[PDB]
Amino acid sequence: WSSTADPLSNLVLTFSTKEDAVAFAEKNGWSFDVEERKVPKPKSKSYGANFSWNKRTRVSTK
Amino acid sequence: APKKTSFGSLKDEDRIFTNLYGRHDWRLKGAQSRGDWYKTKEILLKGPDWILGEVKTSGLRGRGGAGFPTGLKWSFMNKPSDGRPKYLVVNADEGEPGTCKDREIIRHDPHKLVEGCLVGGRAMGARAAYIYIRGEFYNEASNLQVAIREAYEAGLIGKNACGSGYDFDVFVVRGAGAYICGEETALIESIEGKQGKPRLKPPFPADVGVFGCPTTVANVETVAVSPTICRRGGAWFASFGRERNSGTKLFNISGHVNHPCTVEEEMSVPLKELIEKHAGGVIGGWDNLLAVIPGGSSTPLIPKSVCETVLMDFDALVQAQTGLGTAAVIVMDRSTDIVKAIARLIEFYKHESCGQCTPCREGVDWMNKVMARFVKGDARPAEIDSLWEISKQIEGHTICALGDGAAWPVQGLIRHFRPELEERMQQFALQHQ
Amino acid sequence: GAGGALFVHRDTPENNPDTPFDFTPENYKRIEAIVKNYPEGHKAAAVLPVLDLAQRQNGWLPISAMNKVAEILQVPPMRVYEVATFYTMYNRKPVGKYHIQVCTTTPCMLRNSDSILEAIQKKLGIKVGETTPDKLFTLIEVECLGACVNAPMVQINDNYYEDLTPKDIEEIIDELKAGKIPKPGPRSGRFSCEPAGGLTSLTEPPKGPGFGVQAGL
Ligand SMILES: NC(=O)C1=CN([C@@H]2O[C@H](COP(=O)(O)OP(=O)(O)OC[C@H]3O[C@@H](n4cnc5c(N)ncnc54)[C@H](O)[C@@H]3O)[C@@H](O)[C@H]2O)C=CC1
Ligand SMILES: Cc1cc2nc3c(=O)[nH]c(=O)nc-3n(C[C@H](O)[C@H](O)[C@H](O)COP(=O)(O)O)c2cc1C
Ligand code: SF4
Ligand code: FES
Repeated sequence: WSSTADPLSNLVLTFSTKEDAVAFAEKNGWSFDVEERKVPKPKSKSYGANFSWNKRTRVSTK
Repeated sequence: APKKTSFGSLKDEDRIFTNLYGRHDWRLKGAQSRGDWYKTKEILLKGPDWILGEVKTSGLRGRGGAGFPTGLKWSFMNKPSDGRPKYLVVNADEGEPGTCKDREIIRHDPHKLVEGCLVGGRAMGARAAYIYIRGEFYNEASNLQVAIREAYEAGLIGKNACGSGYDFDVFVVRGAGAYICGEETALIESIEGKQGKPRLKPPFPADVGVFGCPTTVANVETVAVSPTICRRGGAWFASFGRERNSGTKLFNISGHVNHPCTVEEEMSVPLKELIEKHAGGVIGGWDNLLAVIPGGSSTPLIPKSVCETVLMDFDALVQAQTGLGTAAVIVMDRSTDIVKAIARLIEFYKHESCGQCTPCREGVDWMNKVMARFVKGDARPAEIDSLWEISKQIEGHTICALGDGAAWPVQGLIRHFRPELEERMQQFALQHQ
Repeated sequence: GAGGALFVHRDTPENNPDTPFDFTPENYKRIEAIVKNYPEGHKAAAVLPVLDLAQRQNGWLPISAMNKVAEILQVPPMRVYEVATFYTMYNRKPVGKYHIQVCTTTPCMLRNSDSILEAIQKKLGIKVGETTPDKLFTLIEVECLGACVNAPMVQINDNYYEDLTPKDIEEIIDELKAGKIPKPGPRSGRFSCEPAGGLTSLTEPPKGPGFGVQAGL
């Protein structure tokens, strides 16, 4: 079996905002690394572009 | 006096398709003496606005089956040029079971279609006309090409097309056995060398069509009458049929009739008069009639109770819960298996789905299996309502209107012939237990 | 019922990428004429006709024919494979010299299309998917051919034969076997889409040009 000696190997905490997480870690005395939230960028979609008269976007299949 | 009430007796002086039966020269010389290619230059010189107005005044509705008003739809390409060429596509697929009007127009009056292409392209500002014809219509396509050749030689199309100053080309592209390619967007895709799979709308073809250019798709019947409406005028065409149901119409009467045929008739003719006059009535008498599909397989069937008093136009048949469709009357007498006919239509639709979208691709095959079990009686009554709901899920949830045409005949059969289904199930249970 | 034809390709000694296929020079002239109709930069639009042209020279479409069309039009071969498997008029297997297609849809079935199908089967000794051992005929059933008024009807190598009867269908087979070609059209003294007797309309002499023209034109 898989053995461990780490008592915190399973602990996961959930926070509303990064500030709450940072405050919790600071008051508990843990060194922390924060990563900014990554969101998908807004993309311009257009169905008609699939059938461009002169553009490269035209679909070869459908 | 205006507002006629008894439509359905018009003489040959008011029929557009005078060579419907091919009893006269199908070539140009014939057409020319029959009134074809007359004052084309004058019509072209009147301009697109004048041409568009004539279509609008006539009230002409699309003869391909949907009945969308033709003038408004053609006016969608009246925009100024944006650098892209403009095209007119003629829908000559004619895949609807029970329908043979476009075949006759193509084989026996091709110059009417060529002139209609020229006038429609002038109205839309189009550059050339692509005529997408059924692949199985080899001889019809060859006659069409001969007609286009003799029109090119006589200077009726091509460069300047007339003493007009307008350049117009007419191309014939043949399909390869696909009923779905009758749909306008699927037709456009098949012209561009792809599978005949319909597009989503928007965009509409007037914005992004064939080769990505503004396009207008028109039925062969709609296109052919375009020049006669222009010379005769919009007011004359309208003077036939009820309000919002103007003009004449080709009807294909087939099935259990004494003389199956095709005939031009006024729009709002009653169904009974049309069947008993031109088709020779139902074999076994009018009281032998069981059901009628008034507009090709895509329309729900109606029983004899409705058939005796319904008019053959868009709004009248909509009020009868069926629809005019392609004006392809299929008659079934009291001697046929009404469930088997609908099952065969559903099998046709199962074999004709393109498979692109989920509701059609899965549910039409599902409905085919259910209907094949219904024919034998394998099912239970609780499935009939179930089947109804399956159709409802399919209808209005698909890209293409083939799903509607698959779900409507089943709804018609269930709406009007449920007791036959239930007694078939009871019989199968009785001799099987 | 189910289609029966497979939509995968497995190489065979008679159908592999090295099966000999090439267009005739006349077919190359026709290909150039076909290509010209479409706008420049949209050459693919010729996949549908040119593929058909290949089948009109070879009889069917071997995988090498699809590869040749794809290379000639500079289209990826999978696009030509899609086109070939989508459309039902393309023959991805060899067929007989005469391809009999009988319509069995509802308007055509209501006028006793099964009688025609059984007559063909008993005349040829083959079923609705098979090819005669002489490799002359192949019988299949098809959906609506657009000749419903003339039902029952059959389509043979671009010729419609309509208003069929069991005796009538058999004779056409006899005429096709003995090395003759039969005249297409109705087989009941109709030769049109007209009513079978009487000609209820279109009996008046056709009107002269400009008869109904409106004022100011
Ligand atoms: N002639 C034949 O052999 C066959 C005919 N049909 C008939 O086709 C009918 C269904 O065809 P659909 O195109 O799906 O009906 P639809 O109502 O969606 O459109 C029909 C025509 O009107 C145009 N249109 C509609 N709304 C428009 C808008 N807002 N802007 C611009 N253009 C617009 C469409 O582009 C199309 O050309 C059915 O009623 C069926 O009876 C079906 C199969 C075969
Ligand atoms: C599955 C399907 C098949 C169709 N087949 C045809 C056809 O063969 N011929 C035709 O004119 N219209 C056919 N239509 C309807 C076309 O959308 C119609 O022709 C197009 O909208 C323009 O027709 P119109 O001139 O009557 O307005 C079909 C529609 C669907 C959904
Ligand atoms: S409804 Fe049927 S034919 Fe139309 S796009 Fe969907 S799957 Fe294809
Ligand atoms: S149903 Fe047979 S040709 Fe139409």
